[PDB]
Amino acid sequence: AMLSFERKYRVRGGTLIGGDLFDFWVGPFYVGFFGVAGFFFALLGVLLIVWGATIGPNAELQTYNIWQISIAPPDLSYGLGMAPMTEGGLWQIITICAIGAFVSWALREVEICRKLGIGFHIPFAFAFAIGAYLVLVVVRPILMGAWGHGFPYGILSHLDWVSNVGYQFLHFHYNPAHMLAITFFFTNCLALSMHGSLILSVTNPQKGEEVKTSEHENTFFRDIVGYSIGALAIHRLGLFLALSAVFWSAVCIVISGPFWTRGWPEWWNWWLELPLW
Amino acid sequence: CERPPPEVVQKGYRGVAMEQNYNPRLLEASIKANLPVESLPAAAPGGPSVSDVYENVQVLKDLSVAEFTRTMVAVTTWVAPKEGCNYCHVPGNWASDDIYTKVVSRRMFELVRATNSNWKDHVAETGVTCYTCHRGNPVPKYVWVTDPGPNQPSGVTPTGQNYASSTVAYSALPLDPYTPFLDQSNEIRVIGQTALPAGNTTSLKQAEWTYGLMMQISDSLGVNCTFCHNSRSFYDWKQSTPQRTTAWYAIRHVRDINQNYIWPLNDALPASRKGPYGDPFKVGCMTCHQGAYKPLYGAQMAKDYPALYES
Amino acid sequence: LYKIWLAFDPRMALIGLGAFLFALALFIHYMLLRSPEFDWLLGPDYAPVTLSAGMSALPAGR
Amino acid sequence: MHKIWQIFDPRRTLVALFGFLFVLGLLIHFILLSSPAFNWLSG
Amino acid sequence: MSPDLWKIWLLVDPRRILIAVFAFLTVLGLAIHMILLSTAEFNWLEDGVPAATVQQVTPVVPQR
Amino acid sequence: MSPDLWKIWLLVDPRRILIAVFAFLTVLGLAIHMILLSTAEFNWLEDGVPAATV
Amino acid sequence: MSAAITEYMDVAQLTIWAFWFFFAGLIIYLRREDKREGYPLDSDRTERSGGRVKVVGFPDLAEPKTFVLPHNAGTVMAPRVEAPTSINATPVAPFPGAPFEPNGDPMLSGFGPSASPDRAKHCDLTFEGLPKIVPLRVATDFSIAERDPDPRGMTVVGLDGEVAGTVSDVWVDRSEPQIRYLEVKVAAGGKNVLLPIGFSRFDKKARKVKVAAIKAAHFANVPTLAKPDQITLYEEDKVCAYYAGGKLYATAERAGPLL
Amino acid sequence: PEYQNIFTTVQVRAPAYPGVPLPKGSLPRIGKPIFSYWAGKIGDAQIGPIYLGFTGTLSIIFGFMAIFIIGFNMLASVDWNIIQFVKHFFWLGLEPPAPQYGLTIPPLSEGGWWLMAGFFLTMSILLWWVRTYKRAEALGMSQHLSWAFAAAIFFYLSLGFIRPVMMGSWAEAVPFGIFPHLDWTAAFSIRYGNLYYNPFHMLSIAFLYGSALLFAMHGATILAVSRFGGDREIDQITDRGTAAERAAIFWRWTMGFNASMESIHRWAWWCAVLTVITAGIGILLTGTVVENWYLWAIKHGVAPAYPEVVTAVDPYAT
Ligand code: BCL
Ligand code: BCL
Ligand code: BCL
Ligand SMILES: CC[C@H]1c2cc3[nH]c4c(c3C)C(=O)[C@H](C(=O)OC)c4c3nc(cc4[nH]c(cc(n2)[C@@H]1C)c(C(C)=O)c4C)[C@@H](C)[C@@H]3CCC(=O)OC/C=C(\C)CCC[C@H](C)CCC[C@H](C)CCCC(C)C
Ligand SMILES: CC[C@H]1c2cc3[nH]c4c(c3C)C(=O)[C@H](C(=O)OC)c4c3nc(cc4[nH]c(cc(n2)[C@@H]1C)c(C(C)=O)c4C)[C@@H](C)[C@@H]3CCC(=O)OC/C=C(\C)CCC[C@H](C)CCC[C@H](C)CCCC(C)C
Ligand SMILES: CC(C)=CCC/C(C)=C\CC/C(C)=C/CC/C(C)=C/CC/C(C)=C/CC/C(C)=C\CC/C(C)=C/CC/C(C)=C/CC1=C(C)C(=O)c2ccccc2C1=O
Ligand SMILES: COC(C)(C)C/C=C/C(C)=C/C=C/C(C)=C/C=C/C(C)=C/C=C\C=C(C)\C=C\C=C(C)\C=C\C=C(C)\C=C\CC(C)(C)OC
Ligand code: HEM
Ligand SMILES: CCCCCCCCCCCC[N+](C)(C)[O-]
Ligand SMILES: [Ca+2]
Ligand SMILES: [Ca+2]
Ligand SMILES: [Ca+2]
Ligand SMILES: [Fe+3]
Ligand SMILES: [Mg+2]
Repeated sequence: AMLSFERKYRVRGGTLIGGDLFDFWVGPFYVGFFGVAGFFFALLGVLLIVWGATIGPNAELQTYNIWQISIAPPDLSYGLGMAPMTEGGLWQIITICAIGAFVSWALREVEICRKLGIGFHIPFAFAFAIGAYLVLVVVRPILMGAWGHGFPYGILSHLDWVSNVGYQFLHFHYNPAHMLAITFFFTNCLALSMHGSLILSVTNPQKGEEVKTSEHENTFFRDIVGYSIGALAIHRLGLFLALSAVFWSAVCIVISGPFWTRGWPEWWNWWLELPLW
Repeated sequence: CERPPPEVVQKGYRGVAMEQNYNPRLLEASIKANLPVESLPAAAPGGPSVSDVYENVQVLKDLSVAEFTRTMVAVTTWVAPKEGCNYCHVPGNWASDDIYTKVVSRRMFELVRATNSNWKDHVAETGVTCYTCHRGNPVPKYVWVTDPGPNQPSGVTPTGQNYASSTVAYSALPLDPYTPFLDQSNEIRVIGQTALPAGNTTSLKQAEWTYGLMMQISDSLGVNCTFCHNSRSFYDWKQSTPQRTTAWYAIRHVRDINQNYIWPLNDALPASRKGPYGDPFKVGCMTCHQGAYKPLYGAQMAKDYPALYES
Repeated sequence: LYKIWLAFDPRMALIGLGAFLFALALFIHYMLLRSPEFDWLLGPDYAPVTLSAGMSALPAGR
Repeated sequence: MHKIWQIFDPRRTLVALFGFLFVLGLLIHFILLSSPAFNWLSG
Repeated sequence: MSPDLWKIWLLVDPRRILIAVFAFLTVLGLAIHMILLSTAEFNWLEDGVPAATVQQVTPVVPQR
Repeated sequence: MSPDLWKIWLLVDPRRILIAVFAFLTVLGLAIHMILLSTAEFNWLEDGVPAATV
Repeated sequence: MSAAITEYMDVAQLTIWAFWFFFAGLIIYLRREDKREGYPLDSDRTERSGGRVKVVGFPDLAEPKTFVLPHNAGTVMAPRVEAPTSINATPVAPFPGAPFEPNGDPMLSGFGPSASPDRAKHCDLTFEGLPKIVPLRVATDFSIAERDPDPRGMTVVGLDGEVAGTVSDVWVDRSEPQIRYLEVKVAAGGKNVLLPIGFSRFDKKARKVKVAAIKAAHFANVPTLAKPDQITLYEEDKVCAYYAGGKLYATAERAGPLL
Repeated sequence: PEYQNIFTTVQVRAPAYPGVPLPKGSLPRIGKPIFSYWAGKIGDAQIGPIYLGFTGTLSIIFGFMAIFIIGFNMLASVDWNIIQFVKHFFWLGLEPPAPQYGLTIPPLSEGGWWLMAGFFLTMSILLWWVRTYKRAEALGMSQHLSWAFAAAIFFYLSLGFIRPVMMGSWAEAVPFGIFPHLDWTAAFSIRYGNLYYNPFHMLSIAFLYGSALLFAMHGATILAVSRFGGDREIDQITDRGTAAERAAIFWRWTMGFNASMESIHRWAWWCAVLTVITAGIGILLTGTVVENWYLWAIKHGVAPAYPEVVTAVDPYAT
């Protein structure tokens, strides 16, 4: 179906590729050329994940427990070449399908943006999430010299990867880009709660009260912290905090291993060894 | 900042990320600083025995004079090459023990001989040599004493932590893990081995002490935590590496060295060999490994000197 | 072939081409630094360290 | 004196003064409790 | 080598160039001094010569 | 030594220069004292000289 | 009290399951709040049954909530019911999910990117009751910041670089002091039309406002306001939507595809 | 290219807004507002005025005492050397009491100062919470911010007060320091068997990730429709315009479902709040009802099993 105000917006055109061939809707979704490509990229990737679960690490360890399902990358001994399907090659195909699905999803958003005549901030913001994924499975493995540095595709097994990569630097909290990325993540969560609270508290005021104005919003945080960023700028700030967190997270993992091999606390020895002290 | 790619050694299962990363140029520099000494030519078999020629040989009495002379030449290179043969001897009287270096070095021979014969769970036929620690220096470069930590006001009890220290690889972890673990035998394990609480009262602060020790262990061997652990379960031996078993014996081996060999020599050593708390310079993991997963990157020097093995 | 400059902005074409060539040059130089055979920053008289008496640069792995 | 209240708001000053005194009172009791010689809640 | 090099000040602001030059030279001067102090060879304060007359009369902590 | 050097003050704000110069010289003065205090040879407070009271 | 509830169940397992029940209830609540706009859905399922089947999915709609607007501007119910509206377009193909081709001139069709709802025909009011979006000629105490170029007198150019007019005045938000619209005097008939700041690319060096949305000739058909010194919420949407249609309708190449 | 609405090209100056009038008997707002040009390029130019009532004043006094105690103990830990204070500042911290003291009050340098700093900081945070409650109440607004702040306070209390009391030891609490509290975070996970396997740690991350996801989605969405006045969210909520319709329609065409201009802020509010609610619960479960999270995951079939390519002989099993 479509929203009660949606029909006047369902217009032909705005496609990047395909023209009128794929320009249609399936239920609520707009498909387009990249919806078709993205769906079958996703379909093949999901089916190979299920097949990877079906064969498992081996026959005895095979499991359909969704927590324990894991499709692992190749051994580092394979370098940047292709691996046999049951020795990490399935991970390589799924990664390619994932990249195809994510880029198609981003490009489908571009076509939707063109149909609606709105800005391209949303596909641009999603590209940062894709870029972070690309750093994890493409850029860092290539810089490290092996596809085996990618994280395994498993709900809990990719947490074991994060844990062990973190302890490859003995104390990952001292990663300066990690500290900056966490600061943006925590600040974003704080800024999101503040923004959600302010909008809700103004449009849903006290019992027997009218909806507040923009003056109330500015006055409220000026009364608390002495500064109000503004109704428009809080969305810039929220976008900046969220994208900066992902950018610095991509930096933090790409410098871990490729551009730094010692323990992360040792990186701060440049500060400790300044001749000032 | 370093430049990629590092030399990576995979230890665990693929995707588990149990790997060792080595900067090839940093590794090259480390190896050049940890080169072994070429073994002396083999002594001539036969000849006079030490027992019926020398007067005050109490440890190496099972050798022949040819091998004994070769041993003294080697330990001179290993310990006191600049100071020469007179560093450990009274000039003109070889049998004299009236010099502290002679008394210490005799106990050092027992240390090496006990290590090469009774601690193969750790040194595994590679063995140790006087050069493994001393590296041509009378005082080994990497030794430790009980660290008081940074200076504190007279009425402030030291915490022993929250202070940037190279002993814990520049973290704020408790900066003196040597004393409770490598000299005393404090429990290193802190993690409970049941899903639900079952009486493990170990404090979170005690985990920071184990973490500090593990930072020093990993820095001493130039490895990361995954060299011996699967970080998803640090307690679990089934998911660990064989190097964790070796490191377990090394901890007991170092305690044996410090308690039974270094500590009884404290009275003989001068004041310059002691820390602020009066304890002598002691042996840590860094003393032999000196930043490498094996001392001298696995160079085999002890096997060429039969004087370094117990009879 | 002036037709190229009829359809492509000379300012944008040169900015793109200059950035591309500079990026390509940086990439190729790094590709040579990756290989120790062509790593000229090791010095003209570079000699790899000699491993003797059972030394191994790297710990055993998989 | 007395004119000090012509430059200091009595409303803001009393709250700041009483808050400081309460914090000071809490601080001193905490210090005495920390001191084994003056902790009055022991045997 | 350029007889009419003085025309550069018709394009780049003299005050901003002077501010940037003075700021950049100061940072460069600090950086070079810090770099030299970081090295053992060129640290003129800890190199020994002129035969430092300060004695470290205290039990040392060799690990730190 | 350029004789016509006073014209610099027609370009840079004299007040902003004085504030920056005083701020920099104070930071530079603090930095150099700190550098000396961090060395063993030039720490005039911990060098023992003269005598040894404590 | 112990950590173990049965041989297999423990407190941590019960707590996580307790969260899932709450989280499931929370999602139902949030989805119910989501469906206060644009519901019941418009579908061929409803059209073919003659309105007998309402498409709302799950969860169904919530009870109406009231927003009491300030300055007694009325009370608006969020899950309201709107009158049926006819689009100014025809389907390209008859199969469900097919798009529509706008009728007549696409810029003036009011369809697609140029489509817009009929908002309330009253100005947005400040906290004191004054109109919020007003030109600088009546917001006298408002002024351009000293370090920023004054938009008045700048030249407005269209997508193709052709001059469309000059900025006669600047419209600002009184509640939050920011520029909202540029009042452009069209140099074709001398009629002042509003240009939203979101469709304006300032060129400070040349004092030029670049409008990539529409051509210079399209400024003559920008929707106009009844009162020259205030704009209603209804007219704000009409002005912004007209420029938005240009992003897809101004040029033939903008409909795509690239290849 | 097209104006991306990231920076304000042309700023307009108006006389500084004093604020919505507060009810009778409220203190006047302090500070003469100023206008920062650079703050106006990204956001609103006006800085100030601020309301500093009785509760805010008390929070300030309690808060400064906590910060002063922390800083003094940091300076004491480097034996008053202010130069060494700056060098080690990130590594410096105020340690909680040693484990042998339990919940008793230890001497000053053995955790006594930590308890005072912990108490004074807690009081200032609670007083600041009352301040946020009263500012919303004084303006006739609802208490959503206070609820969200209370959720964050709940997690803060779980870290330093509730869990240490449950464990019967102040040594379980968080040190006051930059790197020391990171060491605590790492040691906490290590001590209790890989906090990755705490399901409420997993949920907390999902919501922390979701918060960045939602704000990126919502922030980009509002900037995308800001050309239709989408930033004026109150007007869009009360009188739905084309900005709110296009925003909702974009997400319906993208992922098959959408929120409203109002309910997206309910998704935003709950995602951020659940981050610290689940964080607090997961902390309270750790050490109290679960000793080892990895072994708990093994018990409940959550931890994956890997082929045994590497193993160690247990030296205790002899
Ligand atoms: C050695 C430790 C001794 C001890 C030795 C002392 C000494 C010495 C003193 C106290 C003082 C106090 N002790 Mg004692 N005290 C001990 C143990 C306790 C215990 C306990 C559970 O163990 C408690 C709850 C207290 C509580 C108190 C408070 C009643 C008082 C601090 C008030 C204050 O800070 O006002 C500051 C906070 C404010 C908000 C000030 C404003 C006051 C009100 C709001 C305004 C009233 C105006 C009015 C006209 C002025 C008179 C007020 C009078 C308090 C009646 N003590 C132990 C046994 N205690 C102090 C005292 O007597 O002060 C009166 C004091 O000098
Ligand atoms: C022992 C482990 C170490 C540690 C080791 C690591 C390692 C290793 C990593 C991090 C990374 C991160 N760490 Mg850390 N980290 C530690 C402790 C912490 C603590 C803490 C409280 O202690 C915090 C808050 C963090 C926080 C962070 C973030 C900065 C970052 C993760 C976010 C991210 O990368 O976004 C990026 C977001 C993505 C990659 C998501 C991609 C989305 C894609 C494009 C879309 C997928 C669509 C999907 C399939 C749809 C499904 C369909 C459904 C139906 C919906 N770490 C400890 C000390 N940390 C990671 C990082 O920085 O990566 C860049 C990383 O690799
Ligand atoms: C080796 C270590 C020596 C030492 C060797 C030196 C050397 C060498 C120098 C100093 C200098 C200084 N030392 Mg010392 N100093 C030592 C120990 C100390 C100790 C201490 C607690 O131990 C302190 C507090 C000081 C402090 C000082 C300051 C008085 C002075 C730094 C000036 C500055 O920062 O410029 C900040 C100033 C400004 C930003 C404004 C200055 C310009 C003003 C407006 C003009 C003033 C003109 C003139 C000075 C006034 C006099 C008028 C006359 C008639 C000309 N020293 C030890 C014993 N010290 C420096 C100095 O003498 O500077 C003057 C200097 O060159
Ligand atoms: C960059 C800032 C933050 C951000 C932004 C962001 N994300 C976005 C967007 C934006 C702006 C979208 O517009 C887009 C969207 O549609 O949102 C609803 C999206 C999106 N972000 C999503 C998830 C997501 N974002 C994350 C993070 C972030 N997204 C950042 C924190 C994470 C994290 C941290 O884990 C996740 C899981 C989706 C809901 C959606 C993109 C949907 C998509 O790409 O669909 C195509 C793919 C499928 C339909 C199925 C997957 C097909 C694959 C072949 C399967 C294999 C995947 C993987 C390789 C293995 C499994 C993973 C294991 C780790 C378990
Ligand atoms: C939804 C969960 C997220 C969240 C939410 C959240 N946080 C919040 C709120 C909310 C909803 C608030 O309303 C509240 C706030 O005010 O926000 C602006 C707050 C807040 N969250 C803050 C921080 C914060 N939030 C964090 C995290 C999070 N907050 C979560 C991610 C973190 C992290 C990740 O670590 C931090 C550090 C504060 C900015 C603020 C609460 C401030 C507070 O309680 O302050 C108390 C008072 C003091 C400490 C004053 C000390 C400083 C003074 C300058 C001292 C000197 C004064 C004077 C000069 C003394 C004079 C001498 C004396 C002797 C008198
Ligand atoms: C059971 C079964 C059939 C199994 C088979 C599975 C198989 C084989 C294949 C399936 C896999 C395949 C092929 C998938 C193909 C692609 C498909 C169908 C994708 C589905 C879409 C999808 C990924 C949905 C996920 C959405 C999720 C989980 C999270 C999104 C983030 C989130 C929490 C959003 C909720 C909040 C909302 C609605 C935000 C949007 C939103 C924002 C951000 C505003 O700012 C705004 C402003 C003003 C008005 C409205 C809005 C608004 O709606
Ligand atoms: C201007 O400032 C000056 C210069 C004067 C002083 C400067 C000081 C400085 C530089 C301070 C710097 C401080 C820093 C860097 C602090 C960092 C702090 C961090 C990172 C803290 C992080 C976490 C801490 C937590 C979570 C602590 C939680 C503690 C709690 C909740 C404690 C509660 C304790 C209570 C309620 C105590 C009860 C005591 C009982 C026994 C009742 O008391 C008797
Ligand atoms: C047989 C070979 C060895 C000989 C001959 C030898 C000799 C000596 C001598 C003479 C001293 C005293 C030096 C001095 O105080 O100036 C000494 C001290 C010491 N040796 Fe050895 N040693 C040997 C092997 C080892 C080994 C294998 C280790 C490491 C485990 C070791 C560690 C130490 C330490 C820690 C000290 C104390 C520091 C010091 O006093 O200088 N030695 N050794
Ligand atoms: C919010 C805290 C709820 C109460 C938690 C109390 C746990 C502390 C231990 C109480 C019992 C102590 N002991 C030794 C008698 O068992
Ligand atoms: Ca090292
Ligand atoms: Ca010198
Ligand atoms: Ca002196
Ligand atoms: Fe919003
Ligand atoms: Mg600590």
